[PDB]
Amino acid sequence: LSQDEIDDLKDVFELFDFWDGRDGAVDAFKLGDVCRCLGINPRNEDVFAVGGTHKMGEKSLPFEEFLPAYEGLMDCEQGTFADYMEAFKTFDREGQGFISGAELRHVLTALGERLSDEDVDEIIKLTDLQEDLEGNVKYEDFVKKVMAGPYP
Amino acid sequence: RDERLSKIISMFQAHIRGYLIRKAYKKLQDQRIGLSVIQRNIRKWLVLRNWQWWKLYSKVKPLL
Amino acid sequence: LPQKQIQEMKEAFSMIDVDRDGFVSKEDIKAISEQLGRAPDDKELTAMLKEAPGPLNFTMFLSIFSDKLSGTDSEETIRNAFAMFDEQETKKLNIEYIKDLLENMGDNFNKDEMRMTFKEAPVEGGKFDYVKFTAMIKGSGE
Ligand SMILES: [Ca+2]
Ligand SMILES: [Mg+2]
Repeated sequence: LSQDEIDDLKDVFELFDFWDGRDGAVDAFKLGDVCRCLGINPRNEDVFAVGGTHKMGEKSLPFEEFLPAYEGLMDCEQGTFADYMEAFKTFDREGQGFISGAELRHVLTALGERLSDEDVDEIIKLTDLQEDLEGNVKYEDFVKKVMAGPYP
Repeated sequence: RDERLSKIISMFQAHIRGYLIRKAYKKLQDQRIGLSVIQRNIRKWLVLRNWQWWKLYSKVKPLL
Repeated sequence: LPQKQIQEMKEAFSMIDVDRDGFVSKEDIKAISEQLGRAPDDKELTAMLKEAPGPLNFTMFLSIFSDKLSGTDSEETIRNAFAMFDEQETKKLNIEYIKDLLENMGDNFNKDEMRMTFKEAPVEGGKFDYVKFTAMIKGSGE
């Protein structure tokens, strides 16, 4: 795991511990969130598998219990550009690299581990995804911006 | 080719939850500083408010 | 302490110094206290005098206040900390939001620190005035 990466989880654990009241335990419902701050992108399915809960209040974890959890999430399977384009290829009806704003927002909020409409509203804002006069977006740009993350 | 399309969408959705948390990170950190400043300084005030010297100075503050 | 402040304590000091001899005794504090309202009990008078290492002239007076009154953030620092939670720069926070921040998060306030903070707080129409509260908490108001 590297000492440095253990220090790095130390600094995130501490940050989250303060925000649910500083007592050396972070809520097991923020388990996935601490791991994403560390640069990994597991599925909710992955973090439930290492003990993550479905609700605040349910269970709380001290540092040395976050440690093996983060250790096992780090080998969760992450999607590639290649896969992303192929998936979004399946919604492209005209073959020119577009997908309408509504079909995008529909695939994200409806399929897989559906995001909330609020989650979709936000990501669209941050990536600055704009529709053209016909209401389409280039999904290859969106895909590149999401993967590049907020700082960039 | 569905289960796979669905697994691939979930991993893209996973990228997105990542982006959103890591975006949110820097604001949590800044705000931790803010809430600490507020919490520790209100408490200095509470301590000062029950210090007898303060209590005394505070009643002679008007008469001056 | 600032000059205007250092100058304010001089005047406070020469009213507390009831017998004008230039030191403050247990007797002076009692005479001036009983004059302002219910005096503190003599166990308490004893003890606030035990706070001065030697004789209680102005120099030692100034100094016990300066020690107490330091190690706290400027008004600008405190106002900006609150403002992190006020993104529209409305210069208020909803009353329910600031209680929730203080009580439930960070180094949580207990019911009595909560009781005491908001006993004093400028709240109107469901809005806590943090600009005024900061002045109150730093004395540029109260
Ligand atoms: Ca905690
Ligand atoms: Mg005297």
